[PDB]
Amino acid sequence: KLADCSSKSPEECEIFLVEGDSAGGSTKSGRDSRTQAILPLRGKILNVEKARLDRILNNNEIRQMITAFGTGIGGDFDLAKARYHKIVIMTDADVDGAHIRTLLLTFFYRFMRPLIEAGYVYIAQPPTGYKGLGEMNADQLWETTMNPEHRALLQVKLEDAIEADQTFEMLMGDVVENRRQFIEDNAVY
Amino acid sequence: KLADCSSKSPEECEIFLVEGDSAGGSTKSGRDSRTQAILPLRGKILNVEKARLDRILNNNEIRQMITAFGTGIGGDFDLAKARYHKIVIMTDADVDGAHIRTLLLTFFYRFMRPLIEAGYVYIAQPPTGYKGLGEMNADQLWETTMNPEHRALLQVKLEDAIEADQTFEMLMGDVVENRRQFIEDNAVYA
Amino acid sequence: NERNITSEMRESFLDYAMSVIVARALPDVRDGLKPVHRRILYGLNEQGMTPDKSYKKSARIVGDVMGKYHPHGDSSIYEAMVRMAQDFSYRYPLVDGQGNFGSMDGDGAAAMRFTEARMTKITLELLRDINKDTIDFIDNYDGNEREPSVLPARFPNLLANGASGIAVGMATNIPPHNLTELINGVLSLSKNPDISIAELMEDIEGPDFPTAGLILGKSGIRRAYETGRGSIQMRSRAVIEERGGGRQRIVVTEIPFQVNKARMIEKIAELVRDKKIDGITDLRDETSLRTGVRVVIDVRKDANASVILNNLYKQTPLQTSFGVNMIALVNGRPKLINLKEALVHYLEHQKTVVRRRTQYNLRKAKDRAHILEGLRIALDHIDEIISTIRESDTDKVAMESLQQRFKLSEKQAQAILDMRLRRLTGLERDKIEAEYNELLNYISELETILADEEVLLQLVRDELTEIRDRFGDDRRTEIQL
Amino acid sequence: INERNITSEMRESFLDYAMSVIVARALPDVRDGLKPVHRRILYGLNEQGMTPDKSYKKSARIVGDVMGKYHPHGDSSIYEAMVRMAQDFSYRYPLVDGQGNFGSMDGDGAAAMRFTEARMTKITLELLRDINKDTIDFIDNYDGNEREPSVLPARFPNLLANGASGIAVGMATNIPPHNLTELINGVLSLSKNPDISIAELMEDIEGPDFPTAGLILGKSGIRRAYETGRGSIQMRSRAVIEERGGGRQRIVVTEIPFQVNKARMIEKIAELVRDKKIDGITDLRDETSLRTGVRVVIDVRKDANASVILNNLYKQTPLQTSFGVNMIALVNGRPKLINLKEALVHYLEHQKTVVRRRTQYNLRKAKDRAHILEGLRIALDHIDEIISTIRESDTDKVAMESLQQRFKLSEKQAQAILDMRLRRLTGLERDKIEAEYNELLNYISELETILADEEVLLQLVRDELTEIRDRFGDDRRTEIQLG
DNA sequence: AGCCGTAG
DNA sequence: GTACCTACGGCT
DNA sequence: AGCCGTAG
DNA sequence: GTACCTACGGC
Ligand SMILES: COc1cc([C@@H]2c3cc4c(cc3[C@@H](O[C@@H]3O[C@@H]5CO[C@@H](C)O[C@H]5[C@H](O)[C@H]3O)[C@H]3COC(=O)[C@H]23)OCO4)cc(OC)c1O
Ligand SMILES: [Mn+2]
Ligand SMILES: [Mn+2]
Ligand SMILES: [Mn+2]
Ligand code: NA
Ligand code: NA
Repeated sequence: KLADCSSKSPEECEIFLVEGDSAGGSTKSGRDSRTQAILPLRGKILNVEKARLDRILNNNEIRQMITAFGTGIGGDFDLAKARYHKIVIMTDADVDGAHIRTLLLTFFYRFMRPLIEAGYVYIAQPPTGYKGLGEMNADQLWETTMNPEHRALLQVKLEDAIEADQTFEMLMGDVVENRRQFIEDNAVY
Repeated sequence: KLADCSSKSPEECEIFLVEGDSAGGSTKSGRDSRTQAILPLRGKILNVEKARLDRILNNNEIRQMITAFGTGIGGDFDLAKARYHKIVIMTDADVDGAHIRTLLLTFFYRFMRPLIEAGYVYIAQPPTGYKGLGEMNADQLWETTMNPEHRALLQVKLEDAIEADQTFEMLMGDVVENRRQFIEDNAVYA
Repeated sequence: NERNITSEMRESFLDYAMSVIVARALPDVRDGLKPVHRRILYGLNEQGMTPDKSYKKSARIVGDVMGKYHPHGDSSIYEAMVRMAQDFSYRYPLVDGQGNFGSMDGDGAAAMRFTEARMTKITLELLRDINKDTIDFIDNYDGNEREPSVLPARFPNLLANGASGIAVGMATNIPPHNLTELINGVLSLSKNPDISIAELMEDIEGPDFPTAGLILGKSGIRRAYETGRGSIQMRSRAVIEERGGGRQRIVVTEIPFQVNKARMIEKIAELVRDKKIDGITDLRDETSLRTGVRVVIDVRKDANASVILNNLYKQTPLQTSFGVNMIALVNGRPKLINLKEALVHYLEHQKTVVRRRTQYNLRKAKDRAHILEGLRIALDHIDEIISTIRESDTDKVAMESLQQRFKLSEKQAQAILDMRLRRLTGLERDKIEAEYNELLNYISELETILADEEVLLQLVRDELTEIRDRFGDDRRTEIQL
Repeated sequence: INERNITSEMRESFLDYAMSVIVARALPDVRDGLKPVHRRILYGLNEQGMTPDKSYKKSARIVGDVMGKYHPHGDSSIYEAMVRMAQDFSYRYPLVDGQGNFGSMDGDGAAAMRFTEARMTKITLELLRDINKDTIDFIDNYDGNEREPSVLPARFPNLLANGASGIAVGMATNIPPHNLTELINGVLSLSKNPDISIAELMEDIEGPDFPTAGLILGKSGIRRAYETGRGSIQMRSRAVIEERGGGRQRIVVTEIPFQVNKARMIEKIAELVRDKKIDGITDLRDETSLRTGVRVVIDVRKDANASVILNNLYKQTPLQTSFGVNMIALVNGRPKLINLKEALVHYLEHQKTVVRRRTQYNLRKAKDRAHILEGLRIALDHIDEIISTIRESDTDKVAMESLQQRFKLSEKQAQAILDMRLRRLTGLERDKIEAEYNELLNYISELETILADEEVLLQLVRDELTEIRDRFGDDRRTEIQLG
């Protein structure tokens, strides 16, 4: 599933995590194959906050990301072994895309935290006009979201580890009531 | 994939080979589950006349039919072990349905010939033309094609084995030229 | 530039949570619909898929809905349309399907390219008066279309067909109800705003499942109607009968709502195979389109069949609970509601719909009467009208001269100029006069309704009674005390 | 019907299928160069008003309407056929204008039909031009609820322009694409000489012209294909040898043969290197980008002969691929192996028929309009007596009969008078009616001149073809090198 | 070989 | 085309 | 512990 | 969101 880049110098290499093969094809055609890799996901990915370790380690999508990043996970994580110094989240420009992004960030925070701390995790900013990235032509996906000369990438920053720990547990954990209370308190209709 | 019948007395049991899962569901709802079994086929099936034995025996649709019939194949065929005394071909009343029927008959002639000779192979006659079997309601599929009181089944008959051998080899075999010559000679463009 | 993980998580998760709550998993209290079902039904109306017209291919219906209003996968649209066509899923089906639309055994429908659909007669009542400025239209997802925010819903559909939905931070589980009972309940509420839940339960006995069956007791129903939450015990319809030679059998003819018949049977077979139940000699599904649901459980000679049945209730879905959790969108916000609240919000929607329709009809009739007044002047002075037009070199000059000479408005002069010569015949002349006289009587009838809130409320009652008389049916589920 | 003989059943069911695949699936019509699925998509786009000036429509909506109205088959067959028509690497003159992921040369599929959008290209307007001018025969659709064209007017030679490939029953087809300037020039030359030879036609039509450009080795395969309808054409990638530094070299491939999957061709080169079936390759990279275009780099070992390596790659990989020409098309609803002249002759006959039918339609339409204007002229000249006749009439039928008898009018003329709006009575209308009528009489004589002289009609075909050539004709892409 | 492209 | 993977909550 | 039904 | 069969002809 991984459509890797030519270069083997991780400092200049970027990996784009897209939602499906519909966005994958566009991304593969539009990219700079020398420094940009594409990893198409399979829609909604496993929530590691609700899953046990055996299920996480057996999940094909989670495995594919670990293999592609080349760092290893948890206590065995090695930042020097990172295959890309830019891990770019490029989900579709819809509410489900926002959900996949939360699920991806949950996985990186709980299994690859030093990757966030090193500033390797990014969020792509595609235009609002199209929902599915498959709706976009390869040239417009390049110019607006992948071209380093014109793109606007958001570098994911970790400020407070205690606050982040509580945020991931509340939003993604098994306790429905704290999530329901968060919605009630912050919902703007 | 096989949605078998309650009865285990093959003399009164019938198996309907239906074109697609879309047709399967409605026939399973419309049938008499005591004596009528349903085996759906995922479109175009393997042409055994063009395929070698390993490919035939490794084919999922072919295996499912052998298992369902319970007779075995070729030299190991046993008519007394038939699980149904009626094997009904139920495809769409269109050109692709006609093709699936030729492919099914090719398989029965080359691997289960005594099944044809015993008069166990039938052809269902659903209402002719328009859209497929999935377009039909369960009650209309029952009344027109599955109900023994109103259905019109065609019993497949073998008259000349030499003629049938030549027919299957010409129409379904690997030699394109004899098939092309058959089309040219019999094609009526109207 | 930079983005804090905590801020990113809170914002992205709330955006998704909110969208699932107000725009996916929860039904609106007014029409009882989720966005996908509302878009299907509105789509069916826009495509002219009324019960009198022939069925249309499902893929064409789905493609239009997907493109115009619902930017999601076709399976979500198609499977939602399939559910609305199933008499075992919907207490009052909303879609009329042609082809394989699935079974109680969990068999899927045929591919959308094989099946065909149209509205049911009762769906006309959900859509009735939608183009009479009765409900608010909103912009679609891309701004290229308009879609209804809610349907007029001339029968109480939330409670009639029920709802089930898994959202974020919450879920919903509303059971279906009998339409005769519901409308009678709405009528009683319309005559007494202070009616109690207990009083409403004189009309609404409890849920009424499309699959019939039994409900054990009223305590679970009562708790659910009073608070919006309660556990309802559903039982299959099962009898014990002789089968010959002193042997007996259990015959199941109705199963609990949302229970897959094939999976319930396999669970019984599993229990027998694993010797977790004693006394069963055979298990057959004798169900047919011509006999209805018939599950036979043969009992061993001299074994107590009632003991076996009771064990089946304890160990299989033959007895299933329905966990009521009545969450619906009230003013675009999710809310746990009781029976009275659901009926109150529904009755308010109806009063608003009938008032708006009456206001729309008045404006249109007044506009048409104004045009007919112009046409009547033209017919009364047709020789002078023709001369005025003939002496004008342009359309603009004819317009201004007609307005000036005959004290006509721009709209009246335009209607006169658009008038065809065939409108000057005896029959066509009289048609204009007869339409105008009928319109004047219609205007006063509408003004009478708008001047008296009691007359308006009685019209809501009368229209609900009509729907009750036409679509109301017998109770299916037996509530055993 | 009781019994059925297996031999009779096999012969009838197989012929029914064989015939349907031949005349209604896998083979293109010689006239418009289309198979039923492609014709139904284009007709569908026209009926849905999906012209190049209008915004793109969601692919699922286009496909659903085509499936429901004309093509009772799977949506993937419809959608994937529409996708190919939108690919500039598949179609020499694309027929569909696509918005979104429509696939690549690496065999990547298009995005799901719910994501993509489409409309006609400007050249497709030329395939559909005059379809509603009684130029082609319409037939009943599959269920009798619709009407569909049996063939498109096809105002440019689309069979040869875009080519065709199809696997039928008992036969197949493989027609390569061609250059539109060359084809129209060839049609023009044929129109001035019915006895033109294939060799003479080849002065205009050099050979095939692939959307993927590249090279053709020699004219012998082209000549044989044009003379008989069958021949083998050697296609070569566009490859050069260049320096890369430190005395080292590389092979750079910028164009590949038609219908060759670039990713699959690269994997075959890698496989040869891995299995040591080729000597001298140190690296293999696909440097293709939207900016750079196709760029396949094959690094060569220092002091190794790069030309020897390139020649070995031509022999052992799809870097050199043959195009097996087998020009089978439907001619009078029957499959036929045709030569170049045959294909152009049937195309020119279709154009003569289309332009003649259009001129006949326009004449009938102008004669009908002139007849109506004559009625309106009378009504305006006696408007007071027309109004009185209508006013004294109780019904429409009575007004109709009275107008017909009193003013010597036909049923059509009386109806047009009764349908006339009051605004048509303004002062300058009588002059407009007179001016239109005088112009129409002139138009009628112009049309009658075309229909009376077959040379005038043939010159009009030539003129309209020249216009399309000037507007849509482009440069040759494939280089034909002398072997 | 296995691929081309309309079909189940 | 179909039965699969995934989120999500509340019943069992 | 796996199912209900809209979603990727 | 995904994976995977089959007919058919020619080279
Ligand atoms: C499983 O349920 C049935 C399946 C079928 C077959 C089929 C059979 C398959 C198989 C796949 C298919 C599948 O082909 C796939 O379509 C995909 C459609 O989207 C595009 C993007 O990609 C296509 C794949 O290239 C192709 O492989 C079906 C599509 O339409 C058919 O007729 C195909 O993989 C294994 O065996 C027939 C039936 O009854 C008639 C069935 O009930
Ligand atoms: Mn998506
Ligand atoms: Mn069919
Ligand atoms: Mn599909
Ligand atoms: Na989906
Ligand atoms: Na080669």
